[PDB]
Amino acid sequence: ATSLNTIDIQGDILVGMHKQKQLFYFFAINDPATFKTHLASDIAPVVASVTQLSNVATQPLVALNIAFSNTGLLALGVTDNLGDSLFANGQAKDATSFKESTSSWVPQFAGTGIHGVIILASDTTDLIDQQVASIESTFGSSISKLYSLSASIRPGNEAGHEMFGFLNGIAQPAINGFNTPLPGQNIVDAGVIITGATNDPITRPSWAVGGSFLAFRQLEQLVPEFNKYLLDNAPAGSGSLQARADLLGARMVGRWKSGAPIDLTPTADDPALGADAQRNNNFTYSHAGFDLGSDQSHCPFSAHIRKTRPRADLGGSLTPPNLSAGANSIMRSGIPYGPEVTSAESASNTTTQERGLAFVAYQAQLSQGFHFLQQTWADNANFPPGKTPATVGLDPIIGQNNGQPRVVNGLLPSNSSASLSIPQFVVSHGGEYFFSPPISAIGGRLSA
Ligand code: HEM
Repeated sequence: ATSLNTIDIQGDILVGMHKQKQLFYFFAINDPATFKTHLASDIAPVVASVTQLSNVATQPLVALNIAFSNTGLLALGVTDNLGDSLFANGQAKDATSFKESTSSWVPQFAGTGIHGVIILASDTTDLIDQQVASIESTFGSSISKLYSLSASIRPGNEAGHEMFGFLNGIAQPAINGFNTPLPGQNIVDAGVIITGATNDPITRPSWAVGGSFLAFRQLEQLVPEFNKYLLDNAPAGSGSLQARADLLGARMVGRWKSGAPIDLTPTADDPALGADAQRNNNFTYSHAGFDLGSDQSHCPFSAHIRKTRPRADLGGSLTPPNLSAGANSIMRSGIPYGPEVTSAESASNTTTQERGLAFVAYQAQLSQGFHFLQQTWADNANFPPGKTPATVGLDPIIGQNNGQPRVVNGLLPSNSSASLSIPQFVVSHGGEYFFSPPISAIGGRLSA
């Protein structure tokens, strides 16, 4: 074990920027000697650390992080093996692992021309734009914007919710020795998330200790379509039609829109529970007097959060906290993008403008984190194992099968064997894998 030097870790990895507005600025490097001078003089000093973001008194006006793709490291003359084959090959080459094609991607992602991403976050877009203008002014032509994506916390009563309306960012792994765990939260070694930290089994280049791999995905959400699907398929029952539709949505996610976990409140929302971080994660999927292998009355086996953090489905403690599959944890720092749903789109139940989630996951091993969750769990009709019926189906939120409707089982409380064939509501437009270096490497090795 080694001490976690949070002064040297970029803040979005373990804290999140937590600003109203964010920009993902995807760049190429020209004239690398010039880029390097400015990386050291202009970027390194303003990169926000975990220590800095952990203190509410030291949030910067513009929170800035930076990460490099494999081709960006090579553009900087860094030929080292960072110890991650998925990172080295790039996300476009990994697309088929997720039963999608780069044919659907933003063209800039379907390749390896992108050398890095600057994440800028501030409470206004004006301040972000000023920082971009400063960067472009000082780097000059040594940096070139290839693509960018603007994102924002949603307005009003949807602040912190993603575009389908669900509170998001509730559940994260706790870093042992750094975070004070919340009830039900998994507790993991720092090296699950931070390269070269405690119990990261993969040897890293020395300069890379304190970094993390950033998996970025531009995930479009078909919000009018999702809403209409829930109404059209709402289970029979006592409430309004919309209340019954809401129940189906909650069964798909594993939480009500308020954040309340269905495992703890399976038939109705509990907004007070959803808001309470001391209670809203305090579950394992186990219930005394129920067979874990067949009981879907509390939460379907196919629910998004159950697919992505299986808890007792992969063994371990039946009482909280369940600590299973710690090595498959990811830190998420996603933020919604695009316009709110327009009046006409809602009325027609049809998407016209692109909106969704600018998905960001951090992990020390891409093969254990984002890639694993997507391929081995969400996209696997027989995961979790040991269930009856054994065919759980796909994750209804993110599960993919090469554009086909997804078979998703267990969603209907009245009959756990009932199956639904559900079109995608989330459409990948691609992304890239980056390495967010420790801050010391920015003006250090990467600028050398
Ligand atoms: C547009 C796409 C997505 C949407 C709308 C979505 C939405 C949500 C929501 C509403 C939650 C529950 C609240 C929370 O804990 O934050 C959640 C949790 C989670 N999501 Fe997703 N998500 C998306 C994509 C993904 C992807 C691509 C992955 C990984 C491959 C993923 C992994 C997770 C994980 C690990 C959790 C927490 C599970 C837990 O610890 O209980 N999500 N997501």
